[PDB]
Amino acid sequence: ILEKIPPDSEATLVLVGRADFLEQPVLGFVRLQEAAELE
Amino acid sequence: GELLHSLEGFLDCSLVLPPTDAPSEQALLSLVPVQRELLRRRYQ
Amino acid sequence: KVYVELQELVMDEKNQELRWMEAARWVQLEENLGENGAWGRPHLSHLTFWSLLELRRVFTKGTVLLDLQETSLAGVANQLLDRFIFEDQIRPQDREELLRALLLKHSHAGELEALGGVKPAVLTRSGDPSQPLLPQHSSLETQLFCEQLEKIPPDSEATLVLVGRADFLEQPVLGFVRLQEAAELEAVELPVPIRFLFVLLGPEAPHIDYTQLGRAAATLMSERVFRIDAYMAQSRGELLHSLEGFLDCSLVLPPTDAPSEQALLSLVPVQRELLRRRYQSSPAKPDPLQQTGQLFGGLVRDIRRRYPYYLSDITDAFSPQVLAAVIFIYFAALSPAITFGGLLGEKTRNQMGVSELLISTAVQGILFALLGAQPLLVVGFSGPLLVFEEAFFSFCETNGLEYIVGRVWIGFWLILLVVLVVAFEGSFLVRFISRYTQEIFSFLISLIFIYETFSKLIKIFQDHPLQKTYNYNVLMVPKPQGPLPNTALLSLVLMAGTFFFAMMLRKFKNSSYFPGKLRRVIGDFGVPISILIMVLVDFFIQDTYTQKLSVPDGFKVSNSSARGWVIHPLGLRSEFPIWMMFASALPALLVFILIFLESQITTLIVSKPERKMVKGSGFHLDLLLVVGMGGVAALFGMPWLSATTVRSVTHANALTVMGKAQIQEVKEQRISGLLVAVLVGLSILMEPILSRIPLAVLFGIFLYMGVTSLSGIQLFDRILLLFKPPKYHPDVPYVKRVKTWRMHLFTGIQIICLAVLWVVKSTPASLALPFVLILTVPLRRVLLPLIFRNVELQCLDADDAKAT
Amino acid sequence: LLFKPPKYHPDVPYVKRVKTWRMHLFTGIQIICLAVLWVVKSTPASLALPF
Amino acid sequence: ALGIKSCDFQAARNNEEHHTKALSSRRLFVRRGQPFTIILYFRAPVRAFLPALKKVALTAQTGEQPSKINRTQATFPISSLGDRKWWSAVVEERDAQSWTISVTTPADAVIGHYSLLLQVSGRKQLLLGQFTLLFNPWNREDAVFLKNEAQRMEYLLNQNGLIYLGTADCIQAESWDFGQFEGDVIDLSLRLLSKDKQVEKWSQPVHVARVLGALLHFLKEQRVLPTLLNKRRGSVPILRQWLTGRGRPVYDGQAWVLAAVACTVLRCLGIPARVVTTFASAQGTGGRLLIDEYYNEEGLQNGEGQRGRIWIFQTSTECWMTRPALPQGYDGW
Ligand SMILES: CCCCCCCC(=O)OC[C@H](COP(=O)(O)O[C@@H]1[C@H](O)[C@H](O)[C@@H](OP(=O)(O)O)[C@H](OP(=O)(O)O)[C@H]1O)OC(=O)CCCCCCC
Ligand SMILES: CCCCCCCC(=O)OC[C@H](COP(=O)(O)O[C@@H]1[C@H](O)[C@H](O)[C@@H](OP(=O)(O)O)[C@H](OP(=O)(O)O)[C@H]1O)OC(=O)CCCCCCC
Ligand SMILES: *[C@@H]1O[C@H](CO)[C@@H](O[C@@H]2O[C@H](CO)[C@@H](O)[C@H](O)[C@H]2NC(C)=O)[C@H](O)[C@H]1NC(C)=O
Ligand SMILES: CC(C)CCC[C@@H](C)[C@H]1CC[C@H]2[C@@H]3CC=C4C[C@@H](O)CC[C@]4(C)[C@H]3CC[C@]12C
Repeated sequence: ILEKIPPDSEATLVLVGRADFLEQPVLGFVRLQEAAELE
Repeated sequence: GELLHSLEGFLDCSLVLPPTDAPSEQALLSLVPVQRELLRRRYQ
Repeated sequence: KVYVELQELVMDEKNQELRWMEAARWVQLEENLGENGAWGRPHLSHLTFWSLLELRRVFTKGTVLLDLQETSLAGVANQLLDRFIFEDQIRPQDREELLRALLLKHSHAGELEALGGVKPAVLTRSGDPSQPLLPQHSSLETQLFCEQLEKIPPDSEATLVLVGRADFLEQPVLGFVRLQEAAELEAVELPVPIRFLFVLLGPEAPHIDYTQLGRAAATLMSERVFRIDAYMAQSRGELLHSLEGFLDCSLVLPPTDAPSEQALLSLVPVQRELLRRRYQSSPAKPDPLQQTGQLFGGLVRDIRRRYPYYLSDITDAFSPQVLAAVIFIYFAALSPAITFGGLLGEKTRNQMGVSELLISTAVQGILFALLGAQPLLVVGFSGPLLVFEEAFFSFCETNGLEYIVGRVWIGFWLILLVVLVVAFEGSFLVRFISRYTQEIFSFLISLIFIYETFSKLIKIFQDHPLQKTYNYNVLMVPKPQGPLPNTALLSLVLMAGTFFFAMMLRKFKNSSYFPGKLRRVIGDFGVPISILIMVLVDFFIQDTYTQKLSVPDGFKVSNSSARGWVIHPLGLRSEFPIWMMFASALPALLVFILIFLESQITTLIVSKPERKMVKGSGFHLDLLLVVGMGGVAALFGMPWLSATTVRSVTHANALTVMGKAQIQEVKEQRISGLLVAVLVGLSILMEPILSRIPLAVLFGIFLYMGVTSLSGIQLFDRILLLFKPPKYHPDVPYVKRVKTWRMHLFTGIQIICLAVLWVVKSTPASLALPFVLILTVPLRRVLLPLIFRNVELQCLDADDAKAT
Repeated sequence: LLFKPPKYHPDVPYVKRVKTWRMHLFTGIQIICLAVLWVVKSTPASLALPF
Repeated sequence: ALGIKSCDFQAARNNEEHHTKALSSRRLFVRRGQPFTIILYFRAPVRAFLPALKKVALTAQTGEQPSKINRTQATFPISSLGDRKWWSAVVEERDAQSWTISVTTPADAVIGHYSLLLQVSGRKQLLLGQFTLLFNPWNREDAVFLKNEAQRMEYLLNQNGLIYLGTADCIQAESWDFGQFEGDVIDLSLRLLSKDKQVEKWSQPVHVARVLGALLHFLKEQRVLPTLLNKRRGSVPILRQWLTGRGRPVYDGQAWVLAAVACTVLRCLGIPARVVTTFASAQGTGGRLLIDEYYNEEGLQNGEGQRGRIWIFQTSTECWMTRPALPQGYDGW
């Protein structure tokens, strides 16, 4: 996994969930100003 | 809007294989010649 | 099955009249119609995402006319527009324009060439087809399949899909019509009744290709499950349900910058499961060194591997590069044939001379090129073969036994040995000759070739030394008995000039000058041009003597008093011993070992995967042919021949084209070797041509061959990387993962092996060379691992130059 | 550069900013001057070379 | 046996130590005259440390033609004998597979984009990474040194400024976003400075300030248009529009923003700066100490105005450095 990842690679985290109290599905797309190692 | 334009361009180059009773290997390998041309200009 | 027709509303080019022209037809597989007027190839239907979106949206609010009581296109159009207006799909003022559109002449492929072609159009309010305003997209199917009817069952009912554009429309509209009774319409010329009608009309929109919309509708109708549901559908809801199940089991393939067959083949279970789910709710059902343990299995597999490629083996030779390679290899095989010939002749009582070696080199080369699995090998006489023959003549002259007859029995045992080894796939052991042994053998043989080339110049300098005083009247027949002025110096000049011209033309082949066509042409013809230039150079100096090529007078025996073109196995002058009729086995064993090792290692070196050989090499077939022709030629006092390394490597190099430094492909064909053998045989006939070619020119050619044979040798590179500071070392697996001193120690061990082999060669026991070479196979596997690690040996000794 | 296909001509100011045929014409006029000077050298009036 | 695997420039911690955290946590931004720490990772364990230390050297280059005469190229070894006041490097901590190296730069180094290169005896030059060098108000030997930490914060680290507008008796403070630590402001400022060909003088804050002030005044004269049009979002959009031509232009009724743009550029490069407003400024005199105002008999002014007028206010950029080329006592603002 780590061997197959090119060194100058950045991550995309796709979060998927089901919430019955939402009226409609919502999409949130975020591009960070710089790459971050979220804790 | 630019993200939407990219997504519509992505859908413009997406190929749909309908349920076809041919054997799976030939049905899938028939997409190679078609994906190739449908991606001739996308990656130029 | 079913037949489906798709027609687009188009304009003709001659009268500018809009009309209906069929665009594609479906009998399970889709056929498309090109602009020329012929039908493209039959292919599985692939749909675009936007077409299926458009079809779903227009079908959700569509107009269904189920079990409709009519049998005419005009009246079906009438009722369809009536239900369109009733459902408010179109305004009632549009009924006149759409009925006019639906009932024009429905033209077909039979009248495309009669007219001036078809162009896309939009029906406007005035009924005038104007030019579409949206950007045009030429058909992907007209660019991939259309660029170059008995299958319909008698009981099948056809489906007609009509797609057209009309600016007079708020939104695209869909009308799906099923007739109660299948009827023939004037729109379809084929004698099949029409059951379902698809009408898709509307105005130019974003993402709506009506050709793709009609393709999607026709593909949906050609689907068995949707067709079965549509035959029994009583409402639009059931058709929408079938379309929903059709889209549920569809496979969308997103774009990717790495199109591969294996990645797409990984989607087989997805396709099978989608087909299973689509048909689950339907009432219907869906319609080269391997030991084969088989006797002569390797030989048969080599036959099935190479002989299918026989047609390309002649057609691929139609290039001037092949002709230049023929000219190169003709001299490269003729001059060693002549030289060694007179040696055996001068050392074997003219019992075996040039005549016998020219004919044997010709016959064996012809039949090996016509029958062998690796035509790029050159069959000729090698140094080990000159030394063994002198070994036999010495033994026979010692023991009174005759020569020609013993060699007749040696070949007879050789045939038995090779049949035995091919029967049990003995040529499988050539899977243990790693790059270690191959490189050692190739480098040693190249060094021997260079040494002999320089030693011939040393000899001619010895024969005609540089003196203050000479005798001006020295006998010239057969050869000059005394030293001659200006001979050695002119020979050195000619050899150096030939080598320099050949290397300069080799550089010019990869150079940057002259049109890329002429340069390459001139580049492949480098060696012939150098030979021609130096031959004309020597020919214009009439006074100075230079040694030329010498060929025999005719196709006779070198000694008419010693033997005839054939040899009695039981004796020519005396009764041959019967023990020699059995003792001939052990020297036959030695000769078989020599020929086997030489030919197999030569095939291994030539057929390396890094040299772009995609046609395969047959070890068993080539060994069988070579040893068999050796044994058969022994029945006529003719020499045994083997696939020599230098000539075969030069043949492979001269048939290899270079890319933009990178090997691209190899001209794998049989014509070059066949023509080389033919010319070697005919060399006796063309004596005037060969009698004006100096030996010094051929010495320069030999030096060129010996130098250029070191190209792919990694051992040569590691020799060089011993005199290059450990910083300029190129980025290769054996450099970047092995310590520099470890690589140098490995190279030094190979140097020790090379020195041992070279010392063995210069000793009277030079027939032990094959055995001492197979003492490197042990080390590469047994010892080596004792002083090295696994990754080190993987990097240093790699099968295809891979980083493990 | 008069014998090299144009796709190889180096990335130099006198190739990029000047048309290939114009550059070859300039090289030709210099070659004409060279030939004239060579002819002048091989004549009894070889001391007129510096003029 | 000294192959390099990777080099960790440790951008987050060094940027925190060098007061460049607001710029990035991934790109190395360091201020000259202050040590920064990198980690060198080896492919194989280093058996003997001292001979390995003898075999390695580091090189720092800036610009397109680095040279030792321009002080744009420097080659220093890794040793405890290095000059800590000059380019130097020393291993503070090590294990078998890594070296923790503290690298210093001279307090008078040329600012800009730099490349750090490793040279291992008998090998070719290896690029370790890129870093950007700035002026250091925190270093006592730097020309832009500031005595006070509060003044350092206010005049270099604060992106939330106030431009004072209005009249002398009615001063209205307008909130201003200097935004000097935006991701492209440093690159834009260095690109603008690159139009000056005296790269050897980029070590001098006076030369850099003069060049950037002249160039920014030229850009203001080129890009500010004659008369929402008055909606402002700080200095950074104005700088982007001036340098690239894209964005909302600034009109002549807000030409006072040149001072704020210059302050932003100077602050991003590491020169302490503030925006100063002078109310009732007599502009256009050429040094003459007289202003002529003409009024008609109704107490009003007829034309468009004289060349020398008393402006209601004028903004100006103040900046902090020493003045080595000037006589004694002119250091400061
Ligand atoms: C003697 C031959 C003709 C003489 C008259 C000369 C007239 C004549 O034949 O044109 C020459 C030609 C002009 O054509 P042009 O240069 O446009 O054509 C390119 C040329 O053939 C390159 O060699 C090709 O690349 P490569 O190398 O194959 O990879 C390249 O192919 P591609 O990859 O771009 O598609 C071609 O496009 O350019 C020269 O070679 C200059 C040396 C000519 C001077 C020769 C004077 C002795
Ligand atoms: C007869 C002469 C002596 C021969 C025996 C010499 C035996 C002997 O001493 O070997 C170890 C020694 C090690 O030298 P080492 O590689 O450490 O030294 C590098 C070498 O000199 C490069 O040529 C230099 O490149 P350049 O000049 O800057 O471009 C490089 O410059 P730089 O990195 O300092 O900047 C040098 O560091 O030499 C070898 O390189 C081994 C193969 C040498 C060749 C082996 C024999 C051909
Ligand atoms: C052809 O072979 C015969 C016999 O094999 C050679 O004749 C012999 O020549 C040698 C050399 O002097 C001597 O042993 C005798 O003179 C001959 N022996 C016999 C038994 O005849 C003859 O020289 C060979 N010819 C050529 C051209 O090589
Ligand atoms: C591998 C091939 C060559 C077979 C091995 C050779 C042995 C087994 C055979 C082959 C031909 C045989 C010979 C054929 C004919 C004769 C003539 C006869 O009056 C005496 C025996 C004798 C002389 C035979 C001896 C044995 C022999 C030499």
